[PDB]
Amino acid sequence: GMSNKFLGTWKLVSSENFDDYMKALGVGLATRKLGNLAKPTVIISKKGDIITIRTESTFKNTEISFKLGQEFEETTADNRKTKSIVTLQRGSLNQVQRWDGKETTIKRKLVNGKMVAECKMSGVVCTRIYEKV
Ligand SMILES: CCCCCCCCCCCCCCCC(=O)O
Ligand SMILES: [Cl-]
Repeated sequence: GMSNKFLGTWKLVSSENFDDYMKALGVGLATRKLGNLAKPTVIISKKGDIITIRTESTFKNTEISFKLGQEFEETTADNRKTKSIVTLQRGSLNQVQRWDGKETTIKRKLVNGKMVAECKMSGVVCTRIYEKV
Protein backbone atom coordinates (compact mmCIF):
# COMPACT_ATOMS: atom_id res chain seq x y z
CA GLY A 1 0.00 0.00 0.00
CA MET A 2 1.49 3.29 1.14
CA SER A 3 5.26 3.44 0.82
CA ASN A 4 7.10 3.28 4.14
CA LYS A 5 9.23 6.05 2.62
CA PHE A 6 6.42 8.38 3.72
CA LEU A 7 6.74 7.48 7.40
CA GLY A 8 8.79 10.02 9.30
CA THR A 9 8.95 13.68 10.28
CA TRP A 10 8.93 16.23 7.45
CA LYS A 11 9.81 19.93 7.70
CA LEU A 12 8.48 22.49 5.23
CA VAL A 13 11.17 24.28 3.21
CA SER A 14 9.18 26.03 0.48
CA SER A 15 5.67 27.40 -0.15
CA GLU A 16 4.48 28.71 -3.52
CA ASN A 17 1.11 30.44 -4.00
CA PHE A 18 -0.13 29.63 -0.50
CA ASP A 19 -2.01 32.91 -0.01
CA ASP A 20 -4.19 32.54 -3.11
CA TYR A 21 -5.01 29.01 -1.95
CA MET A 22 -6.19 30.24 1.46
CA LYS A 23 -8.27 33.01 -0.13
CA ALA A 24 -9.95 30.31 -2.22
CA LEU A 25 -10.87 28.56 1.05
CA GLY A 26 -12.34 31.77 2.49
CA VAL A 27 -9.59 32.38 5.05
CA GLY A 28 -9.54 35.86 6.53
CA LEU A 29 -6.50 38.06 5.94
CA ALA A 30 -5.07 38.23 9.47
CA THR A 31 -5.22 34.43 9.58
CA ARG A 32 -3.32 34.20 6.28
CA LYS A 33 -0.61 36.57 7.52
CA LEU A 34 0.27 33.90 10.07
CA GLY A 35 -0.27 31.02 7.65
CA ASN A 36 2.20 32.42 5.15
CA LEU A 37 4.68 32.81 8.03
CA ALA A 38 4.17 29.26 9.33
CA LYS A 39 6.74 26.50 8.82
CA PRO A 40 4.86 23.33 9.79
CA THR A 41 6.34 19.93 10.50
CA VAL A 42 4.42 16.84 9.37
CA ILE A 43 4.60 13.47 11.14
CA ILE A 44 3.28 10.44 9.23
CA SER A 45 2.83 7.16 11.11
CA LYS A 46 0.85 3.95 10.72
CA LYS A 47 -0.72 1.44 13.11
CA GLY A 48 -1.85 -1.56 11.08
CA ASP A 49 -4.16 -0.36 8.31
CA ILE A 50 -4.62 3.07 9.95
CA ILE A 51 -2.49 5.98 8.71
CA THR A 52 -2.07 9.19 10.70
CA ILE A 53 -0.87 12.55 9.36
CA ARG A 54 -0.10 15.11 12.07
CA THR A 55 0.70 18.78 11.42
CA GLU A 56 2.51 20.80 14.10
CA SER A 57 2.90 24.58 13.95
CA THR A 58 3.08 27.47 16.39
CA PHE A 59 -0.28 28.72 15.07
CA LYS A 60 -2.42 25.59 14.65
CA ASN A 61 -1.94 21.85 15.01
CA THR A 62 -3.94 19.16 13.22
CA GLU A 63 -4.20 15.38 13.04
CA ILE A 64 -6.11 12.98 10.79
CA SER A 65 -6.28 9.20 11.18
CA PHE A 66 -7.81 7.18 8.38
CA LYS A 67 -7.90 3.96 6.40
CA LEU A 68 -7.21 4.24 2.68
CA GLY A 69 -10.35 4.81 0.63
CA GLN A 70 -12.72 5.23 3.60
CA GLU A 71 -14.48 8.55 4.21
CA PHE A 72 -13.77 10.14 7.58
CA GLU A 73 -14.67 13.33 9.43
CA GLU A 74 -11.90 15.93 9.41
CA THR A 75 -11.29 19.31 11.04
CA THR A 76 -8.85 21.42 9.02
CA ALA A 77 -6.49 24.02 10.46
CA ASP A 78 -8.87 26.77 9.28
CA ASN A 79 -11.64 24.90 11.16
CA ARG A 80 -13.59 23.56 8.19
CA LYS A 81 -15.55 20.40 8.98
CA THR A 82 -15.14 18.20 5.91
CA LYS A 83 -15.89 14.68 4.69
CA SER A 84 -12.45 13.65 3.47
CA ILE A 85 -11.04 10.63 1.64
CA VAL A 86 -7.44 9.55 1.04
CA THR A 87 -6.64 7.60 -2.13
CA LEU A 88 -3.45 6.14 -3.60
CA GLN A 89 -2.61 6.96 -7.23
CA ARG A 90 0.78 6.06 -8.74
CA GLY A 91 2.27 6.11 -5.25
CA SER A 92 0.92 9.62 -4.64
CA LEU A 93 -1.17 10.26 -1.52
CA ASN A 94 -4.30 12.21 -2.51
CA GLN A 95 -6.45 13.83 0.18
CA VAL A 96 -9.82 15.25 -0.87
CA GLN A 97 -12.03 17.44 1.33
CA ARG A 98 -15.73 18.01 0.60
CA TRP A 99 -17.83 20.58 2.44
CA ASP A 100 -20.70 22.95 1.58
CA GLY A 101 -20.67 21.54 -1.97
CA LYS A 102 -17.09 22.90 -2.21
CA GLU A 103 -14.04 20.72 -2.73
CA THR A 104 -10.28 20.88 -2.32
CA THR A 105 -7.52 18.31 -2.72
CA ILE A 106 -4.04 17.90 -1.24
CA LYS A 107 -1.86 15.49 -3.24
CA ARG A 108 1.33 14.27 -1.54
CA LYS A 109 3.97 12.44 -3.57
CA LEU A 110 7.61 11.59 -2.95
CA VAL A 111 10.19 13.18 -5.26
CA ASN A 112 13.93 12.53 -4.89
CA GLY A 113 13.57 11.86 -1.17
CA LYS A 114 11.32 14.88 -0.58
CA MET A 115 7.58 15.11 0.09
CA VAL A 116 5.77 17.46 -2.30
CA ALA A 117 2.21 18.55 -1.55
CA GLU A 118 -0.04 20.13 -4.18
CA CYS A 119 -3.14 21.96 -2.93
CA LYS A 120 -5.83 22.71 -5.52
CA MET A 121 -8.96 24.82 -5.03
CA SER A 122 -11.11 26.72 -7.54
CA GLY A 123 -8.29 26.40 -10.07
CA VAL A 124 -5.72 27.78 -7.61
CA VAL A 125 -2.66 25.58 -7.04
CA CYS A 126 -0.29 25.52 -4.07
CA THR A 127 3.07 23.74 -3.91
CA ARG A 128 4.73 23.06 -0.55
CA ILE A 129 7.95 21.04 -0.33
CA TYR A 130 9.10 19.15 2.75
CA GLU A 131 12.46 17.68 3.72
CA LYS A 132 12.89 14.64 5.96
CA VAL A 133 14.74 15.06 9.25
C1 LIG B 1 -0.72 24.00 8.77
C2 LIG B 1 -0.54 25.51 8.92
C3 LIG B 1 -1.86 26.24 9.22
C4 LIG B 1 -2.00 27.58 8.50
C5 LIG B 1 -3.22 28.40 8.96
C6 LIG B 1 -4.58 27.83 8.51
C7 LIG B 1 -4.99 28.21 7.07
C8 LIG B 1 -4.72 27.12 6.02
C9 LIG B 1 -5.60 25.87 6.17
C10 LIG B 1 -5.46 24.86 5.03
C11 LIG B 1 -4.01 24.55 4.67
C12 LIG B 1 -3.82 23.15 4.09
C13 LIG B 1 -2.52 22.99 3.33
C14 LIG B 1 -1.72 21.77 3.76
C15 LIG B 1 -0.45 21.56 2.94
C16 LIG B 1 0.69 20.75 3.65
O1 LIG B 1 0.64 19.50 3.57
O2 LIG B 1 1.55 21.47 4.24
CL1 LIG C 1 6.13 27.43 12.85
